[PDB]
Amino acid sequence: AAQTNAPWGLARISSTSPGTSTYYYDESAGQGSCVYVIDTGIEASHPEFEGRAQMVKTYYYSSRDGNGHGTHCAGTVGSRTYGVAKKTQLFGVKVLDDNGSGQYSTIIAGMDFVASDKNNRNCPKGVVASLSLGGGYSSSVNSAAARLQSSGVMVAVAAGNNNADARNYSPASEPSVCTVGASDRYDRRSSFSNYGSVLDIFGPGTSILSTWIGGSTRSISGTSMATPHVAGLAAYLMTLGKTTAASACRYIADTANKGDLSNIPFGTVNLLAYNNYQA
Repeated sequence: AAQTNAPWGLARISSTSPGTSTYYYDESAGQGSCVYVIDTGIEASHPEFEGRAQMVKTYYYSSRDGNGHGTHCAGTVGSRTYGVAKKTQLFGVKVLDDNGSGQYSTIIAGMDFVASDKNNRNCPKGVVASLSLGGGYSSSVNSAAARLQSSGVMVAVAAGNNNADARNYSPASEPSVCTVGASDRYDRRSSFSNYGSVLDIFGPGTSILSTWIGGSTRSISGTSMATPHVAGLAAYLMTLGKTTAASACRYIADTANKGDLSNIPFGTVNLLAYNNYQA
């Protein structure tokens, strides 16, 4: 399948080269997979979600996304126009308040929730969780992410936006999850992206167009925008049967575009998420 005039990051994930504008992907499109977006919520009513999104949990007075961040991230996973996996099911877990903030104990509860809740959902092609969030190092937060991954969920987490080594941030620093850095449309490391040995992969993160609250769209930047590219890619590849939740980070790294990014510090992988789709 080909989507013309796609956001640059979608085109990038299906290309061996920067500078193109059409996204190519197998029409299965993540059907039968599920992606949890653990964030500020999801505006499931947005026409871009086509009924495939729903809120499943909140720790606040509403399940609505009063911020936009979680809606944007969910859009990059699975919206019709802005998403990688255009037929996946999206499940929102609101662990962050409408200012984008949340306590670690709430974040941990939300990860444990997903590990159980997937047993209440139909996801025959597998389960992914996208965590576009983080703070300072916490062994408890890392352990929650490790348990979620161990339970059979492909956990993708943002590296962070400190232009620093991700070892000092959680859940970025958890070894067993997929830690995602950001790149720009010219194949540069995004200026804010964290780096380090703990990174597994980069994805598009500078100037990413996606859904926003109020039925709208906007372009924003962050490792929070790179993460859902990778989460959606995982869901897509799991529907294709190419990999599994336990192995998908490794598979994505094995099949990535290698050595194409600039300003990658020595000792950080130079790997850009790539679907290897051949029409």
